[PDB]
Amino acid sequence: SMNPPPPETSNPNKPKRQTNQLQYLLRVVLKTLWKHQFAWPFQQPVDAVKLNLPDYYKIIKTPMDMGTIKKRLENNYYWNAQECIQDFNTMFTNCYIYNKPGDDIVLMAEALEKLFLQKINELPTEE
Ligand SMILES: Cc1cc2c(-c3ccco3)cnc(N[C@@H]3CCN(C)C[C@H]3C(=O)NC3CCCCC3)c2[nH]c1=O
Repeated sequence: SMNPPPPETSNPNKPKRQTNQLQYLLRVVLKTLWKHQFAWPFQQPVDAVKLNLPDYYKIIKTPMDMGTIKKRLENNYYWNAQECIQDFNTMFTNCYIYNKPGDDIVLMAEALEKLFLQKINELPTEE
């Protein structure tokens, strides 16, 4: 029971939608970040057990990762792009909170966040 349940990636009670913005988030934004050399620690929930970070889920109570975001986008979990943008920002913020300055995971998150902001800068207008 050492790791928490992951964030939900489906919910039969949550209304679902496709928008051009959510298609762009999957096809352009997530695709760009996912194949980056720094993506791999962010491609699934933090395994606090295997990594021996027992305080991770004592400190981080709103976990998020690109594995979860990928499944949410694939499952049409989101109603709008802003929900998905908030998930990316949660993932980056958690990294900046939990880790100390000089930690390479912070420099990796900063590089992914810079690329994230470049890609969402041209988020297309809603059709
Ligand atoms: C999201 C997340 C993941 C993560 C992972 C990981 C690796 C595979 C999956 O997850 C490892 N270590 C972390 N923190 C380290 C804590 C100890 N300091 C000294 C170095 C810290 C550090 O910078 N570690 C990195 C991990 C990636 C390779 C370079 C070293 C992580 N912190 C995070 O917020």
